[PDB]
Amino acid sequence: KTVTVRDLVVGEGAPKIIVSLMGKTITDVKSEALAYREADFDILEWRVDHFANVTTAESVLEAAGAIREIITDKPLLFTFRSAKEGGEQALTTGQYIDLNRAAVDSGLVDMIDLELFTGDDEVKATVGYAHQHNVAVIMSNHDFHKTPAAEEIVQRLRKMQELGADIPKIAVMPQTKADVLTLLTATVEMQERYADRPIITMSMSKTGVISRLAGEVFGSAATFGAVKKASAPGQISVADLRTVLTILHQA
Amino acid sequence: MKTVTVRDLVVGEGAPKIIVSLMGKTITDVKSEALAYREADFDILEWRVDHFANVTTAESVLEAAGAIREIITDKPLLFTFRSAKEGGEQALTTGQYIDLNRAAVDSGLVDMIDLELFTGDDEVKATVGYAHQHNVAVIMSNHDFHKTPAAEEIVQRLRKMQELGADIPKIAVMPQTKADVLTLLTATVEMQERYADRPIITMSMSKTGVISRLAGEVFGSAATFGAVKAPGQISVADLRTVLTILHQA
Ligand code: NI
Ligand code: NI
Ligand code: NI
Ligand code: NI
Ligand code: NI
Ligand code: NI
Repeated sequence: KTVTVRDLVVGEGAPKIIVSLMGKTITDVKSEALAYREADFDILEWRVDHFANVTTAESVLEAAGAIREIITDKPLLFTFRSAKEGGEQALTTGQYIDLNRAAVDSGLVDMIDLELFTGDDEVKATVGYAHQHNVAVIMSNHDFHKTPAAEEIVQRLRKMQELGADIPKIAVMPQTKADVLTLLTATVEMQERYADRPIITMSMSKTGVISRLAGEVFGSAATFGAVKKASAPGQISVADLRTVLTILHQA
Repeated sequence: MKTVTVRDLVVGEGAPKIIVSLMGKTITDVKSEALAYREADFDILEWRVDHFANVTTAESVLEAAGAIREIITDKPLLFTFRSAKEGGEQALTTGQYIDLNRAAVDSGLVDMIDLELFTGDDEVKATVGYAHQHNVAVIMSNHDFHKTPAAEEIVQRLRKMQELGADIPKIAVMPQTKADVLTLLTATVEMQERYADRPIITMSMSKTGVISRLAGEVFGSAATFGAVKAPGQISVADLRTVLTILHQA
């Protein structure tokens, strides 16, 4: 099974490239979007935790609108990354869900990211609200200190599917080289045992960069590129990423 | 830990090095291929002597070596007779194999010879000694074209290659599952972490195994293989491009 957002088909062919916009102010968001317009990527993620007036609903709504007017032909992924999971700032559970609910309502986003450990009830209800409006859900988990056991990585991805994720997503930190292989093993076992939709997996940092290139073989449907600055350690430039993915796709 | 220098090429340092394989049945074929490989971006030229027609006729093999040398003057040359049992075109007795390799050593035209791990300990060890006496380096190899042994066994083979005096142990295996590719990488990592005191080269074959040709800098493989122009085999140019991207990440 594949996932179609805007006109992009996730789940077939080469891995798709996601890039993240980080803007403090609306002026920053518009300027970064103008700089991104021509870059070669497939999905634009707006990292809303980097945005100053996240707690002000009209500011957020305006920002999304400015992005949508500059980048008109790419699916837009709305993502508030909690400090819990390596983000720039914390919000109460209630604020977090309401922010995502407001993003769904806006009619300006194609996807929203929901963290798996947010809470089962809330996540289930927010998934429901998103689908109610044809908004897809990337469900996510990040472990910035370590790489859990392969089996644990697999059960979290399986749990995302049960919660109704259109695309499960997991990012883990390697402490050793073997940790990178653990992440790839888990991706393969997930694909073999439970996957019925695209999934996205990655090992972070310089040591896991290989994981950001082999998804076509091991099973990850997308990968994060950098336009100038990485949104998580290990991202390489968008141009180099497309070059490598194409080469491997045709290998 | 050691690096291994062949001419001006330092193996075991920085980005993995690129090896290309030249195949020719006659001296005319050899010259044609050498000419075509001349301006391509690779590091070590491996001559698959097993493709050459009458290997028991020493002078012909030697005249072909000379030709490759005259056309490709800067790159290190690796002399490789890949035996029948490991994917090679033709049979030689152990004695013939050893004599061939010593002739290549004696010629002064080659920088390195390939000796198979499974050739026979006594024979291999003396020939390793003979190559070294002549400043010729040794890549000790095992190629399994149909399956991927268990990690413990891949590691055991690599350890033995070191025990036998290889300058550079080399193993190449065929995955039947994606897991097998990860097994080869796991073996590479355990060998680096725990027993390796010299450069090692490892590779999983086919399209599924491609990561293994790209990730040598992170996981521990000192060199990789590409085409001047086969599933999972990429061009020298594309391979240099990706290795550079990974190295500068
Ligand atoms: Ni295609
Ligand atoms: Ni509505
Ligand atoms: Ni360098
Ligand atoms: Ni002598
Ligand atoms: Ni066999
Ligand atoms: Ni080989």
